[PDB]
Amino acid sequence: DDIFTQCREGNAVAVRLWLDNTENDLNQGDDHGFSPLHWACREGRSAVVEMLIMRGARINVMNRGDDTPLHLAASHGHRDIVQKLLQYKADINAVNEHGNVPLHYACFWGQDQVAEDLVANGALVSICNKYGEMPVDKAKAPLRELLRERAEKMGQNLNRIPYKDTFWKG
Amino acid sequence: SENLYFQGSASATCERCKGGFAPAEKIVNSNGELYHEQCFVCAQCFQQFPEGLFYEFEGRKYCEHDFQMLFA
Ligand SMILES: [Zn+2]
Ligand SMILES: [Zn+2]
Repeated sequence: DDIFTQCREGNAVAVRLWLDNTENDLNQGDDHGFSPLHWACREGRSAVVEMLIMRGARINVMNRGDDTPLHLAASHGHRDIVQKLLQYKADINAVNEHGNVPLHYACFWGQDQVAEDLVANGALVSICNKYGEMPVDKAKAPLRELLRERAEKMGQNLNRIPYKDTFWKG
Repeated sequence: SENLYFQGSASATCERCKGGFAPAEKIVNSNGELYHEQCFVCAQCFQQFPEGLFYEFEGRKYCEHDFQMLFA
């Protein structure tokens, strides 16, 4: 019945009472680094997501696989939560241990409206993960083509961008 | 799991993405479920499972590495 379970389940009164004790650390991750905010986002618990954000939860926290809350909301198709996270300055191109961004997961799982919203907010379609796969190329064809069209008309360049980060080339 | 070359029902769909198959398409049968090759992959890294070994969490399939990182 810890805070992580309450967030997964969307037990708003319990979460609110837990947060009322300022000795509790609302950013602290569980055994695999999932914060309260990660769980509420993953499971679609909109009211709890909002409560966490407005009480000061850090938006770009990372779990043990370097997923952010936005990766999880996108992956699980929670459209309103995606929008709330972006409003509160979530990094739309955040990068997990595999080089995947939130759009990779929205595409892979056919969360079409989330994927479209992400591109409408500027999410890059051409950025390869660590294994050379661009996010839109995880989608089925109708979505895949549509997102490239939407991105072009929003002024993106479609040139493939091989993966790089500060540690990639020693 | 086993690789097959599809010649089945028009109604047949991939267990993961719900899309259909082409005649002669190389697919995967895992425990009676059919998958596209690009769909019988880890939900976290999108790669093939080493030695075909996967671990489920809430109806998604993960490789050992990602299962151990996130859910074990
Ligand atoms: Zn499929
Ligand atoms: Zn994996």
